[PDB]
Amino acid sequence: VLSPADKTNVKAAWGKVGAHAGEYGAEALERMFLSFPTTKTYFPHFDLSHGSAQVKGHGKKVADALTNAVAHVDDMPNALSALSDLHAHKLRVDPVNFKLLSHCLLVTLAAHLPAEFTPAVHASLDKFLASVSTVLTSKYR
Amino acid sequence: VLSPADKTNVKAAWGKVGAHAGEYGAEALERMFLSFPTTKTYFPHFDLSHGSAQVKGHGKKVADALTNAVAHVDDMPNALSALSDLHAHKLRVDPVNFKLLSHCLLVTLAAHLPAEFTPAVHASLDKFLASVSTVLTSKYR
Amino acid sequence: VHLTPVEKSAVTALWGKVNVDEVGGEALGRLLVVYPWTQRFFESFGDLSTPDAVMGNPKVKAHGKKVLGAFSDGLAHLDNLKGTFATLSELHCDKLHVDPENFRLLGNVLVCVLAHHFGKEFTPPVQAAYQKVVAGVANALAHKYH
Amino acid sequence: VHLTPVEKSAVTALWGKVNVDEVGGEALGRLLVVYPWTQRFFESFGDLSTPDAVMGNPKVKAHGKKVLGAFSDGLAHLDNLKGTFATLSELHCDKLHVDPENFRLLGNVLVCVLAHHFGKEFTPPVQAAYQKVVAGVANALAHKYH
Ligand code: HEM
Ligand code: HEM
Ligand code: HEM
Ligand code: HEM
Repeated sequence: VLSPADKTNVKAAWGKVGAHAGEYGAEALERMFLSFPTTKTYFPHFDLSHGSAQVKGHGKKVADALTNAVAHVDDMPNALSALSDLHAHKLRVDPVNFKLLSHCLLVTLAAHLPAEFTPAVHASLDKFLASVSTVLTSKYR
Repeated sequence: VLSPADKTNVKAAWGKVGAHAGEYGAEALERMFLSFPTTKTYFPHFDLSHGSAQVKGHGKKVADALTNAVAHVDDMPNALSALSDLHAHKLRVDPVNFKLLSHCLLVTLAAHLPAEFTPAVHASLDKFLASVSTVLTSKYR
Repeated sequence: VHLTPVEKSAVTALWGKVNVDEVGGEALGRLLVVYPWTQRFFESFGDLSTPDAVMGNPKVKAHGKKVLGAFSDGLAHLDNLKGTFATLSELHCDKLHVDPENFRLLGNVLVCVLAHHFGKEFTPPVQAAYQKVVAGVANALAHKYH
Repeated sequence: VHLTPVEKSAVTALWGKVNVDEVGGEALGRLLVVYPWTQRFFESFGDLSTPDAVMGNPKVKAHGKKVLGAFSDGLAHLDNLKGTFATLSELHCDKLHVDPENFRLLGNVLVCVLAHHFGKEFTPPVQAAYQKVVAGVANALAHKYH
């Protein structure tokens, strides 16, 4: 479970992310589509070429959802309600894929945050991403 | 999450297991060790031979915890608090292995409950074993 | 793939008593019921809202027969699973867009179904042989993904 | 796992810029901190109660350098991962009793360390190549388990 130390670590790092939320989200998606090609099976309607404005736009939306999660780190289930249902009953993304995006989000963060990506912040962030994914796959069945 | 029907299916299925709970517990463990050899790394001190008094003994303990979980299905976390601490702080079994044992338990019940293992019961039991695994992994980090 | 002659004889002997029609519908039906998100590819099948709807659905039974029929074809060519499933692998990726994880879920459901149908015949060692087969088939179907 | 000529080259080019001593300590230390249950194999390393205790632990560093020195040897022969790691695979199973899943956790932690270390140099294509390598090493190391 996210402890107070976890919550402050995530808040501080995301605070550093700041206005780069969108671009980091787009970068994470490109790293995911490249490193784990199977995740592409969920975006057959996307222009997935290098530099795609469609991937960029989506990256911003995924970024905004996470900023919102951080802002409601105390009650994520009620803040991520609509999205959980979306993924559970409309998108139906196999749960295994959330681990892949989370890994790619961590790598992107590590590549951009040299000062704040300490072992402890790394632990908090990983825990946070697992919780977000838990909230998003909570209504699958 | 566990719906009333789920709780009802689990109880019906498990009640039919009855006094055979120990034996099924041991069979699932044996099927696990053979199908997934990597699980044996946590039992280096065990006699893993077919018919081992030690596997029979451990199977009975696992079966008892499940029978107890079924009895307090509505309050599993509190009911399994101490077992959760044990795994989280002493045994430290990687989370992935819980899915392997759950699968083998399900295969064991299928092989022993021809009439009871319906698609609906199958789903309920899979959800039940998933909640149990989640409870037992709640305190890892 | 990597099966000891004893394991190969095992898988073979048991499969010869399998009626792919029955077990096919059973396996695909249970997949959709136990792991509901897998229904994302079968909206055209109609009502899959309840276990009874899924199990009695004619298209579900039909697709189950086909899938298990292809699986059966893989068992006759255990020496060349990748070669045998090459076409199907490209097809599931490029045309159907099926996340390979699904093949793994179906493999596990099938093992449960064989256990349920055969009872005591489905011994722990026979199951281990089938776990390798099911994993090998899933890997052969996921090999052309890109 | 299969590495294409570009992937293999991306992997070794960058590895040449890596300080195995430093990176070994970072990776193994962050492993024990991020996934606490891994500490079960290192109870004799001393205090590992906190991130700073883990990171500054000389035994952790000495061990990180050793696992990465072997990893480094495997990278020199990307086409022979299984053979290169066959003996260590038996060791980790028979003598050490280490669950192969830990090899995968360390793999992903390593990729994070390389990203943190190299920054923008750790591009998406370079990461994709490392992900294949890291999965290949874990598979080679788990290959002799029985
Ligand atoms: C870290 C968790 C994730 C977050 C925060 C997230 C967030 C979002 C958001 C904000 C949307 C848009 C919903 C709307 O229109 O209101 C969405 C759509 C979608 N997500 Fe997720 N998502 C996550 C993980 C995943 C994963 C792992 C995949 C699959 C690899 C995925 C696949 C999809 C797809 C297919 C769409 C539809 C995109 C489109 O058609 O425009 N998501 N997600
Ligand atoms: C279905 C979930 C599980 C349940 C209900 C469960 C139950 C138990 C119980 C009741 C015990 C005995 C505790 C005692 O001695 O007081 C125990 C011990 C243990 N469990 Fe778990 N466990 C679960 C899953 C697993 C899995 C997946 C593994 C690893 C493959 C595992 C490995 C162990 C080990 C190594 C011990 C110590 C046995 C010994 O040294 O004698 N458990 N577990
Ligand atoms: C042992 C694994 C499997 C085998 C051997 C297999 C085999 C087949 C075959 C032979 C076809 C027809 C191809 C054609 O001629 O167009 C097919 C179609 C299809 N399969 Fe797979 N399949 C497998 C697993 C899966 C799984 C797990 C799912 C998803 C949950 C899936 C979804 C589909 C879909 C969406 C179609 C198209 C059905 C239609 O045309 O109405 N398959 N599969
Ligand atoms: C990239 C994967 C890894 C490689 C290449 C590797 C390599 C090695 C090597 C070279 C040894 C020394 C063997 C000897 O003394 O002859 C060793 C020992 C050991 N490894 Fe691994 N290792 C890796 C990952 C792991 C992981 C993930 C863990 C567990 C979290 C682990 C736990 C151990 C332990 C407990 C020892 C014994 C250390 C001692 O003697 O005190 N290893 N490993």
